[PDB]
Amino acid sequence: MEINPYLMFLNNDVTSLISTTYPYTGPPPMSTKYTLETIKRTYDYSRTSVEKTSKVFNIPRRKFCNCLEDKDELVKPTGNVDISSLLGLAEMMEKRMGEGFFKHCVMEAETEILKMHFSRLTEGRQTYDWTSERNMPAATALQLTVDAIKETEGPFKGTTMLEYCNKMIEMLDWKEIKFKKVIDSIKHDEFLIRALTINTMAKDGERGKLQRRAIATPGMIVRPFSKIVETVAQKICEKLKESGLPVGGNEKKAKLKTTVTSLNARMNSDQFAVNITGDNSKWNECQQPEAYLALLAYITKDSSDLMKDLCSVAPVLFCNKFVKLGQGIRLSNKRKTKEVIIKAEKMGKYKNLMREEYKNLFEPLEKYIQKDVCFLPGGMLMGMFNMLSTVLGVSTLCYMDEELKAKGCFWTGLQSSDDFVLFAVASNWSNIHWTIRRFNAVCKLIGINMSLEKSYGSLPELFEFTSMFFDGEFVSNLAMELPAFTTAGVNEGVDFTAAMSIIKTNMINNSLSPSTALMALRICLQEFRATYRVHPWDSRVKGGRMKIINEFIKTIENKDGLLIADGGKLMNNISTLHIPEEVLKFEKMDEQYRNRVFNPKNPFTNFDKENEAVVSTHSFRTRANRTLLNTDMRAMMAEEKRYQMVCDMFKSVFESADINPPIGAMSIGEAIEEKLLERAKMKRDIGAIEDSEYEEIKDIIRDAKKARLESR
Amino acid sequence: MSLLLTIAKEYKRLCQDAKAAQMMTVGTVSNYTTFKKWTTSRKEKNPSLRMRWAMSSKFPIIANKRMLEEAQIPKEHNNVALWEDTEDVSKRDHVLASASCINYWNFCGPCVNNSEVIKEVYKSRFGRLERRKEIMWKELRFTLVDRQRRRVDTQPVEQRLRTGEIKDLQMWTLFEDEAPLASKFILDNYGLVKEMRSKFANKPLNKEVVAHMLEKQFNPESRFLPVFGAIRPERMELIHALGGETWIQEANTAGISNVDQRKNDIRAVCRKVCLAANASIMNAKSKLVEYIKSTSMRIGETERKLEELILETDDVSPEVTLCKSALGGQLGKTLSFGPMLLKKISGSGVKVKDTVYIQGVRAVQFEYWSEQEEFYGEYKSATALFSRKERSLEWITIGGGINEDRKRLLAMCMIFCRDGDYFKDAPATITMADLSTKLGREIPYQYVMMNWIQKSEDNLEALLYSRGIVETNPGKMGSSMGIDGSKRAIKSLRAVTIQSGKIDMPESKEKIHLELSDNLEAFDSSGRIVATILDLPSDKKVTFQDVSFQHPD
Amino acid sequence: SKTFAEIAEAFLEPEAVRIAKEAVEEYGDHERKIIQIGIHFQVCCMFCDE
Amino acid sequence: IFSFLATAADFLRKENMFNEIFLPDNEETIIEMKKGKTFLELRDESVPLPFQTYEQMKDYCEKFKGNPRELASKVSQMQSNIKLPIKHYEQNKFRQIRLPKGPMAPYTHKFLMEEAWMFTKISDPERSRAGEILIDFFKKGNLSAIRPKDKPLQGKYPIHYKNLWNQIKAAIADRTMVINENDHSEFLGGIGRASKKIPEISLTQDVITTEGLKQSENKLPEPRSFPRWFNAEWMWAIKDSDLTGWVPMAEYPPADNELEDYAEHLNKTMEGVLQGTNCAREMGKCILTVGALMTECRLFPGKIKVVPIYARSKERKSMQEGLPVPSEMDCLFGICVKSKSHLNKDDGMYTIITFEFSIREPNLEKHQKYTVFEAGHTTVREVPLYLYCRTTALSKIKNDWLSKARRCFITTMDTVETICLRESAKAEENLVEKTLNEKQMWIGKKNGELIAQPLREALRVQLVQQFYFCIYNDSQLEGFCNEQKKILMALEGDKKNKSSFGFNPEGLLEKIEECLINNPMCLFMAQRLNELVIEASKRGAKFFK
Amino acid sequence: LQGKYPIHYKNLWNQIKAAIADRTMVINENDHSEFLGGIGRASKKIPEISL
RNA sequence: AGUAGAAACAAGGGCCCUGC
Repeated sequence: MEINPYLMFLNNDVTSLISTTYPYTGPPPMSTKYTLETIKRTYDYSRTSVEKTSKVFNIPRRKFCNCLEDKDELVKPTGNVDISSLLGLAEMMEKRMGEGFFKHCVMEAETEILKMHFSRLTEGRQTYDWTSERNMPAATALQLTVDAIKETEGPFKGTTMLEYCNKMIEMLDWKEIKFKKVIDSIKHDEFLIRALTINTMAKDGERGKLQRRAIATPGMIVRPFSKIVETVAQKICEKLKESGLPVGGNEKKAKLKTTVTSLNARMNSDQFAVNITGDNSKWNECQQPEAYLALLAYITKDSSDLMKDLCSVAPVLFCNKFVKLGQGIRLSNKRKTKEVIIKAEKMGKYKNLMREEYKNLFEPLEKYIQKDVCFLPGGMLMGMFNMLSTVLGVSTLCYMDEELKAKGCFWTGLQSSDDFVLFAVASNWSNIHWTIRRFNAVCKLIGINMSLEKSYGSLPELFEFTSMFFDGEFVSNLAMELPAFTTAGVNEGVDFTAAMSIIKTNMINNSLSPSTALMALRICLQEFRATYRVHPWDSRVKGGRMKIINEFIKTIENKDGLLIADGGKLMNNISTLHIPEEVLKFEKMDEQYRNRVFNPKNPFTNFDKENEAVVSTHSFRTRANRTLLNTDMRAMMAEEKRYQMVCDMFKSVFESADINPPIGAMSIGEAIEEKLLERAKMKRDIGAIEDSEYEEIKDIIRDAKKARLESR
Repeated sequence: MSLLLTIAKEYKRLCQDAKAAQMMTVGTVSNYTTFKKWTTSRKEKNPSLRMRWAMSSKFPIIANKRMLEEAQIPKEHNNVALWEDTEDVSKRDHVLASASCINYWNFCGPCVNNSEVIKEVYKSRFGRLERRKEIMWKELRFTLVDRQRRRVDTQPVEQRLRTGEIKDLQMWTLFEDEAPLASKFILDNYGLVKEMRSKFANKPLNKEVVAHMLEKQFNPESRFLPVFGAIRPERMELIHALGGETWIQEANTAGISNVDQRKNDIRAVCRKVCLAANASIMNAKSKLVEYIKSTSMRIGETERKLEELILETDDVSPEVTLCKSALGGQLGKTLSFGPMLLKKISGSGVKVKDTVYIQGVRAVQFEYWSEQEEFYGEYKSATALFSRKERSLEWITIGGGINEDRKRLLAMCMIFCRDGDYFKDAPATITMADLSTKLGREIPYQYVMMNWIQKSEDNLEALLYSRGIVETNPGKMGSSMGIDGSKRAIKSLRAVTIQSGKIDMPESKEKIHLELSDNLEAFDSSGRIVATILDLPSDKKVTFQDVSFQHPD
Repeated sequence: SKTFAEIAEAFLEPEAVRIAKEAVEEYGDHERKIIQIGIHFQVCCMFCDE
Repeated sequence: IFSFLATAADFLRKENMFNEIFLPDNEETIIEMKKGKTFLELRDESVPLPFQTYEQMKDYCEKFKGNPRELASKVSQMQSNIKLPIKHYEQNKFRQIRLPKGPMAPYTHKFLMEEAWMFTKISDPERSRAGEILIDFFKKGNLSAIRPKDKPLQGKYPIHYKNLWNQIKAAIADRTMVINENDHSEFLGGIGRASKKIPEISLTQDVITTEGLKQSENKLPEPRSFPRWFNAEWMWAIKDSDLTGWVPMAEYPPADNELEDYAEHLNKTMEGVLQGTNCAREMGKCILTVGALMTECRLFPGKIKVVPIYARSKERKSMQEGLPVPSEMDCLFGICVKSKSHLNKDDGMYTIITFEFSIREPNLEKHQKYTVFEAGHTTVREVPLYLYCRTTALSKIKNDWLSKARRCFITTMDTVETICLRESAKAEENLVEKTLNEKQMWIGKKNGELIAQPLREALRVQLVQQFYFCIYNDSQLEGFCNEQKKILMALEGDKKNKSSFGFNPEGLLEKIEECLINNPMCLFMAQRLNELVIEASKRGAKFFK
Repeated sequence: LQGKYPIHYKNLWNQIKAAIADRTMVINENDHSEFLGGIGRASKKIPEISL
């Protein structure tokens, strides 16, 4: 016999089985050629050749906004924008939502930008440090930038976001910047270029669209302005109904379902609808920051004179960005025995020993190039502006005209970033075709393209949107979320409850069936036992833990009360997935065991902080890596150790520093001293302290105060 | 004691340094928070991979050193290692150890005197367990389920508070010496603080853990979920084991957690004071605020002020709305027209004037909105999605489950939109006496028709007839509605569609500051009325338990 | 949150909020000044004390 | 007053609003972005084309008024110079997919599946580790009877493989599973064949001209053809294996309501059906062997070790008659060897080497990479024995994912239970046993006719599909499975009379066929997709032959 | 101190005080009494003819 | 040798250290 699994698609639907296709049971698969190709495609899509010269950097500046030329093969992408059309679309969207709409949104945003503290820049994905020129986490990058400010001119007294932004602005006009290193200083031009730089990271954690194989990482002099723009963009996007970017899960499904009911109820007897599943292409390579600058200028037109100046920064900084070529080419001989390695700044030197492909791809981008960076004056990169792009995209789905109504035609739909669904309505196929072409035209006037291979259409109820297939029902693929049924990777206390919670939410939302949930529960339990090298008592496994387990097991009298990490069996099921095991077993442990486990003085317990779990001896922390032991990253560990010493002392005196954030008018030294003297009296009055000890303490403290105030 | 002296010596050594002195001198204390981030920052991409690859080592865990010596935890108990003298790179005051060491502690380690305090630290989860044990399951059955999506609460919680009222409560119960000035919430809720304090005092505890758990004990976890059947926190907490799209695990869970009883008590009290204050003619505003602040009520064990519960609840009812409005409490954007509930999805408009003749010629002004708007609407067990256009009910879809509810929902929508000729030429039955002014207070023609419908069923039948009736076209036989509320017929009403399957309640995490008039009708930055006193029941007698109306009236 | 008026309403009487709000509207100043005025106004009020 | 001000100050400090911004003095009432000198110089330079200073652009945007007519004119103009094609599939049908051309795609999985032979013994709980089982099997004497000869049936470098096998036996005999670094092991483990670095600062033109140092010429893979041995593997991995319990599983918790009884019952039936197949023993083999290799790689890097390829199972349960309580079994399929897995960083590579036992001679097309030897004889009567040998690699990621190969069960159970509950709900009755014993599913074709069998027996096809997805996953399979949904959506639209259409279908087919290269699973599934649309064309339109 | 269904008994006591206060000895809600009386036996019934 | 994909691995730092 010959086997063919696809044959099951004849006598069955396809959505109710589409999850079977996803190969998510195996590992997903893991430069400069890529970045150079991206730079090239960006310069090409701008279908123009006009150029100016920047008096600042003295580099040719391709201007791609309102300069369309080369109007052939528009089916292919185009990255030129007609600001007039853009503003027309924005005005129609405002008219739909009512007046005073954009003003209200910028007001809500400004209400937050002002009170925000400048330490919320520590939270977020990696950033590109501009001193060592490498990717540090966001916390460390912020620390280093602040340290540079302080060592150059004076300590940063600021405490809010606006003050940090003003300091950044000023730093673009200094003339010599200092910073620490194994205390180098630099000039203005070099630092300017080093600030506008942008780097790339190959994380692309989610599989999703295989096209995503990189992500951007701007510096720390560009982070606060980007946050400002994104805050206003979010405040706008949440209000619209034709957008699905901020929402998640049941929300976007409910949106689609109400949309379909509304559509079927509106259209008359002589009209029929059609749906389309679209996937725009080259999304981050056609979005232009100049159009964003014009649009943000139109939005913040009636608001305060402060927002008009803040929102306009991130656009110009992205209008003048430099990109980073990574790791350069590699040279080698025939046998491949030897091998020379070369970097970006040098590829301009050995440009004759490279493949003809690199030469055709590199020499054209040789004038835009500077030392190991390229001056990309437009385009975009992944992840930079998602909500703003969704707003710009949703402005189209709102279009309406006299011609569309003279024929009784109208479209709607729903868009998240570069992924949309369209619902066209008309009375005849000649007009369905005409409407679809009209939509495509209005989208081309502002750089929103459409992929002709990945896009398809059909009669009303069959479409897809972000891996969610829709028909009369909704097929929760349930393979999209399969990888999550694995030990999270925190500690023993947590992982089992975390896994049970994931199974529960799936049963509620994605319609995972009962028996499947039981199977997933058993599989996760086995994987947990395998990870932490532990097994039941009744089993015969040998090894480190099982040794002491079997040794002391005799002291127990009710094994039903043991924990899984101690050779315990499973007592949990579908109807008790919302209950941690420590709670489900507490009434049966042995007082001896129970008290030795839930003891607060453990050399192991650490708190993590969502964290719906119980804390006990099993809540440990793993060792810290040691590769750095060899790397000469120790000078930086020094300053970290200093901050840690200060903080742990302050907390030693005040126990609620972590729970309740401190406030007050004292500095830290003042508060510490005052509290120590107060506690000394409080004890010496009644508690076990002598006048000799009290006087010694007071003398120590006064000397410490003298030293603190004397150093400077 | 000696520890205090050690802390003093540590502070001195630290001040001897130069940078530490500058950082402990500049700015206020808030900097602590900032410094807490610049240190110990390190993450990992795939913690699962690194857990299976880290636990495969010899000494993968860290642990305290002095705590192990004091506990006399040996090394190499039975030829199996437990730890070794070293220094983790980050802490520098911790020592590597192995997982087996944890088991050693749990089996032959130091024991605390008692640990029943745990049941209090984790009251919410032992509460889940206890409520579960008192459920009586039933057979399991298979069928399709009508799951509507909506926002609900999943955590049964007594005395739901705000966040500012917890951050302080976490201090007077745990860190009292470091407590701030007494806030109003404390001085008022004294017994509550005393209660939480009696349990966690003179006990061996880790306090960070206890503080986090208190935040969890006072949080109604609000979620946007698909839902079926009654809506009660006791069910929503275990919805996963009651039904899916194709099955139902029958079980009776009616007598547990007593939540909605408190809410219905609160609404009864609110209706009482609203009507009382309405009895006035010139001070209903100040009268109402005074009646509110002059009242109290019992919740479980504690005594709470009414004005404090009203600013904590989320009952979108035409009574709670008025009170929350008098007290300057912000609220959600949900409308209310009589018994039904409403929520706007899109559209706009503005007021416009029109007139109608009651009997013969008697001009009476009534307003309407001049634009198109789209609305979700909710009556008992029936949902609808409709649209109005310039004094007309353009279209409507329904997803209810009863004929009576379908007819009533359709009728109240027609009234809400001023659709029909009756708004063009009122019926003979109504007169100037029934018009308005029980005692002088006028009544817009809308609520006039409303009560005219609620009076007799035949008025409702006539109003539905006001809607065009036609012959059921082919194919549409299933999606059609007669006058009785039947899913199909030969002749059905005009521009109406039925369906099985409720409509998804819209959602918006928005808040609005409204106000009200001397007639107790709230407005929202527009001529639209979100609440009033004509949309609530006429009257009824009730015996309130554990209430205090310490006010003369 | 979501507006300075809502913030100020946390520790002021809603009446003083409405007063300071009408005032800032009269002068047309940045509405982040709802707070100072309400505070100032309330002090003056509680200084009268009947 | 002082009390009120104290409360207010606490509130503000808590909200971070106790600053000059919100509580200014008379003077500091003008907060503004400090527009510097360089930034202004840039902003007036980043402007769109028609404008030349930010002031002009701001005045044009702040006063912009809507002119719907010019907008409609530009929209229509753009709508005319585009000419977007619209193609109803019924009129423009889909050609077939064109697989590449060349030799056949050979076996690629690390372990053998159909040709694998195993030595079995009974398991005693005391000796349970791998390094021990490998010795117990060595004492009984069969593992030592093996002795290949210098003449291989096929392959290359036979001398190295022979010496390495002798060293493996020697190391096992010394009770220390380690191997020394000699010329043979060094050559097979690729020990010293990592490139040597040459800094450029020390480089010159004479050096280049001395030894050509051109840029490395990446040699992308070359194509292959449809594998004809894949269908055989699929049919062999569907049958029982004479034993069971190959894949370890946890216990069932208690139950309190009918729901949990239902859950336990269905889970027991399905697991009992699947635990007996051959696909299951291959999963168990992968689980345990990769677990062993992962531990070794963690503890003993920089040291060549010896790891067995084994599995544990339990002989089936006859009736109460005869010897009750069937016993357990340790099975051994071959030997494996690692080589200095210094996984300093993820995605790295540590070569390993595989010596396996078989009783079926090879084929040049399929077993291309192997180097087979004639070993000797083994019983069943006497039958020859062969020794398949090769070299390959793994990494942290493949280790982690292969060890977690029990996900296939979750997916398979999901599909089956969904079908059963959907059929049971439409009738409001337990049609689960009926739906498993009666509802028939097409499996394949034989003698030009279709074949069908109950759901209870069709589970095995889906299980094997999921296991193969776990094994052969790569970027090629990724792209293919990503591009076939467009075709299935077209098919469903065809089944339901929804007049589908598309904008450029030829481009879709090109994208699909771009990712078909030398991957047995992709090639197999492409041939089967062509056959699906062919078989359905007898019942639907939109597909060309 | 020792018991099986504390929540039902407690809520039912509250309902009793409520009934007595209202001068009517009846208890309207039937959730706790129903449970505590039906814990012994309560179930469906299938006709023999439909078997 | 081998792996993998559109670039990387086939140890890396100072005889000793290590595996995000």
